[PDB]
Amino acid sequence: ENELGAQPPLGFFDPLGLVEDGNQAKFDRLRYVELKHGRISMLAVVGYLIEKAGIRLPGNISYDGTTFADIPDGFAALSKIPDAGLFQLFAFIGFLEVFVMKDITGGEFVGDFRNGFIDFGWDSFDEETKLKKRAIELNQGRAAMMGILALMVHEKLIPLGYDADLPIIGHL
Amino acid sequence: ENELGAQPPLGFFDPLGLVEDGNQAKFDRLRYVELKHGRISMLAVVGYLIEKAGIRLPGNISYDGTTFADIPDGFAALSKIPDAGLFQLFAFIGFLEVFVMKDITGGEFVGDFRNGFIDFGWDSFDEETKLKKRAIELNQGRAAMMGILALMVHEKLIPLGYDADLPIIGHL
Amino acid sequence: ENELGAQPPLGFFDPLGLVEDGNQAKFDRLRYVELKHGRISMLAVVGYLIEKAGIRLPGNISYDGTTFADIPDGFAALSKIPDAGLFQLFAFIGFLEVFVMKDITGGEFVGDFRNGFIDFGWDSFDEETKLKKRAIELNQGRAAMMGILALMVHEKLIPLGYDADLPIIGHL
Amino acid sequence: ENELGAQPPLGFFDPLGLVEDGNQAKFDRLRYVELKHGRISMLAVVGYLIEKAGIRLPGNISYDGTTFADIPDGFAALSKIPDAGLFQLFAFIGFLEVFVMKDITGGEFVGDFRNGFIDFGWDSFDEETKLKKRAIELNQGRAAMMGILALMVHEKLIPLGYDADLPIIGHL
Amino acid sequence: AFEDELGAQPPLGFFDPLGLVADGDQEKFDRLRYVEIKHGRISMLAVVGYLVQEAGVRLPGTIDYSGKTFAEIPNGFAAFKEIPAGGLVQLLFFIGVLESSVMRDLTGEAEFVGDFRNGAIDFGWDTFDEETQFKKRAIELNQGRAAQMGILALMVHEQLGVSLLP
Ligand code: CLA
Ligand code: KC2
Ligand code: KC2
Ligand code: KC2
Ligand code: KC2
Repeated sequence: ENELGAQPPLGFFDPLGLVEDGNQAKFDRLRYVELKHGRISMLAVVGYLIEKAGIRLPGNISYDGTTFADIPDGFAALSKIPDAGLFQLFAFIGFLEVFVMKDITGGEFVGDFRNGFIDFGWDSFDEETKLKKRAIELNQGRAAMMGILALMVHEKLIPLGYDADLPIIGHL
Repeated sequence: ENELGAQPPLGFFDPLGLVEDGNQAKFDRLRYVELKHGRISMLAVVGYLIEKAGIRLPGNISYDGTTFADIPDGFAALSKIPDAGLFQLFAFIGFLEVFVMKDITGGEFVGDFRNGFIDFGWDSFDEETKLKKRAIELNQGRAAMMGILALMVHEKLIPLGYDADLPIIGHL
Repeated sequence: ENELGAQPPLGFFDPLGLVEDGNQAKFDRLRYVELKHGRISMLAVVGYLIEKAGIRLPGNISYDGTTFADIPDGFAALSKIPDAGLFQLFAFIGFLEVFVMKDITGGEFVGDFRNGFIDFGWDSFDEETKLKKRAIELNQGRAAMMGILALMVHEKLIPLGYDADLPIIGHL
Repeated sequence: ENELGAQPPLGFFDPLGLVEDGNQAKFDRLRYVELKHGRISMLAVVGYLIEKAGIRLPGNISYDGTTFADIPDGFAALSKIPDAGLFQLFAFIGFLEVFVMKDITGGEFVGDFRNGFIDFGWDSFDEETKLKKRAIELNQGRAAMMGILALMVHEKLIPLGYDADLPIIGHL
Repeated sequence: AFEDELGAQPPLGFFDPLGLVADGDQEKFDRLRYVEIKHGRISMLAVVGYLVQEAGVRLPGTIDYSGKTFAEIPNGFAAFKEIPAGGLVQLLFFIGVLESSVMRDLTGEAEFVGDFRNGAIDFGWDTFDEETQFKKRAIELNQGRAAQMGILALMVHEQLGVSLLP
């Protein structure tokens, strides 16, 4: 729990010293802050790659004649969703976030009690269940958090990432 | 036994007082009724969602010359199966119900000895294969039992559900 | 490894005799005989089902110019395989058969050291991997061994079975 | 560690004599040498089979205008990958190889802490994940290491193997 | 705190006008000193690289198989326009191998921050006494600090259009 996320090459890495003080709480806070940023960023780059590869759904998203094909890839997408779609995102994802399914308290050592079936194994593998798999998911987030800072600041110049791979790949 | 089923955010929820006996024996039977309406309504909503997606088989269903596309979506479908087809549901399901493979003897901890393959079984995770996964299937049933009472009443007042979704979705 | 196969609603069912000898050494051999006829009949019936469904491969089988569609459905298929292909069935299967990866000779509880999704060795359910799933496959063989005695006599009329189903299904 | 690999019908089989030193420290190194040549040859033969079945990707590979169909089957494929692609092989594989994830160096029983279907570390059977499934993969390499010595010599005089198989298969 | 450290020397002495290491944190200081030596080692190669390219000295022959030669490639930021795209990826990547796999403390036996010998390459560091060992570290730091302002000039002045070179 403490010894987690500090595997090689960097080890424990508090460069500026913001967990230089003590408590479990602000290390508790910043961990599940980091994990939830991890979990969200990982599905957002996999959400990015499956959008930008041309994998869509046929049919209109509403009465508008807005298809899923008419919704373009990239950052015009989430904005050009119709509003009543986004308020039904905030209803469901909202209820799923706070309330249904995925408890969020203070970062409770988030266990969520599901995972699979034969997989969580304490009583079988005390270094596979935590300290490796629980370490990688942190880092796969640490890649993907650095993927979306990437994903925005690339697309801030005109070609996006399907468009950015037909023209220029070089920097400004 | 007891110590299963509902859960957060309800726990033991018998608010009208139908089971407040203090007797397990009446609670045993109504549990396995709920398991069965659990299991049936679950395969009827996913049956409903796959029938409503236009997911059909090719070819005629008989020498009546009814294709699988001819049989309409919704409540009419099971009703206008040819009668000799409805006997053969009965002949097979009825054998499958009352004695073979599923035996419902008397409502008995229908355990049926179909326990996944590795997954979700004893001599592994304690929390999961019972007191959670045994609880979810029941609550999965609890969603789908309410899904059909909906679905029937959605079909009762309007046409079928795909014809409920191209026109009005608001109430009467 | 003695209490194999039969079960409710039969139990030990040896209605004619030749097995109630009081010695299991003959019961020993016939049990593994039932397993192997089990294993062969089960993949022959599903082979019969997948051949009949129109599921074939593209292309010619050989320099003969016989496609995978050219070989008829039903009994005549194995007989009019070109002879050199039947030698290579004999070369590969017989090396796999009398010798190894399967090694059958001596004939009981070879076990083959091979499990399914390799689920169900041991240190799991000791009641599901032994006495039950061991019992189904043999009983699954019991259905499929009956399926072929049928199937050959169904084909014996003078068509194949898809040409038994488009015309008459009633008895002679 | 010592009882591993070969098996019926050979057992320990060192016929010319290089390894019967009485000291396992050299037997140690050559074992993990055989594992890695095992692992590489097995993905190269199935790479060779999937490349030859006509299973390619759509689109050009690069600015060159080389499609995935343009790159010929067989030996010449890896040689005429454009140079900057061969570095990005050397980039990513060489990062993945020496240390980082697969960590090979030192060169014996690295173990890599990866399971198949998270199946089979331990705390199941102790007879198949050690001494059998660990034995097959090495032997699976023993087939595939011979498969490429073949494959190169099959390609050496003859064209690519799909053009070995439409003309003559017999020896020179 | 760190007034007696390396790089504190005449005429300025200990010099931290921002008070960045005024808290006395060794680990913060060890980072900054490592960050200071690292830019310095780059800038010392960067100015000599800039001056020898501006003198016209090139590697012989072609940079790729398409016939693009080194002599066509100018000095400065305009070099990156004519270095081919496969070249610019490796120049970025191979230095990242030096960042990841080579130029760091791999073994943990470094006597200080920026000691990258790793028990592998040593040209006789222990043949200097402790005052010469301190002196050669003080030269490398201050040749480093000089070149950081030196290369920062030579990059700003290429963009200004006002040359500092004859
Ligand atoms: C920060 C340092 C730096 C950077 C970014 C560059 C960048 C570049 N140089 Mg360059 N160069 C440098 C220093 C540098 N140089 C130095 C110090 C010299 C003097 C020897 C040169 C001499 C030089 C020539 C003669 C040419 C270039 C050219 C080029 C360009 C094409 C790449 C190439 O062929 O490089 C070639 C690089 C070199 C010949 C020398 C680089 C030496 C590096 C700095 C070694 C440092 C790391 C090393 C591995 C440390 C290990 C020690 C440890 C093991 C103990 C590219 C823009 C070419 C061009 O087109 O110019 C416009 C060209 O022809 N360079
Ligand atoms: C978080 C995933 C998600 C869930 C779990 C979920 C559940 C339900 C449920 C029942 C439980 C109903 C009954 C329902 C009904 C409608 N949803 Mg839906 N819904 C999902 C999310 C979105 C988004 C993004 C959009 C959307 C839409 C519609 C429209 C058509 C309106 C119209 O065209 O008139 C209708 C009727 C689109 C929209 O709002 O269009 C303006 C649109 O963008 N939904 N939705
Ligand atoms: C419970 C699922 C189920 C099972 C286990 C099962 C087994 C068999 C077997 C045993 C191996 C045979 C030989 C067989 C043959 C036929 N089935 Mg099938 N069958 C199943 C379900 C249905 C339904 C639901 C229908 C149906 C039909 C037909 C017709 C043509 C009749 C005709 O054209 O007159 C024929 C010949 C349709 C029908 O009866 O039409 C009047 C119709 O709705 N079946 N069926
Ligand atoms: C037991 C499954 C099985 C295995 C393990 C196996 C292995 C190999 C290998 C070794 C890797 C080669 C190189 C090879 C090549 C050919 N096989 Mg194949 N083969 C399998 C089975 C069959 C059947 C069942 C037939 C068949 C044929 C051909 C023909 C064309 C000959 C021709 O056109 O004259 C050629 C060239 C057909 C045939 O012999 O036609 C007369 C035919 O029925 N094979 N086969
Ligand atoms: C080891 C597997 C592998 C990894 C991990 C990886 C990573 C990345 C990343 C990092 C995320 C980017 C951004 C990227 C982009 C490009 N890759 Mg890709 N790449 C992979 C392998 C190959 C091969 C094997 C080739 C190749 C190519 C290209 C070309 C077009 C260049 C051009 O047209 O000039 C572009 C733009 C081809 C090529 O170099 O053409 C000369 C070629 O053969 N790649 N690649």
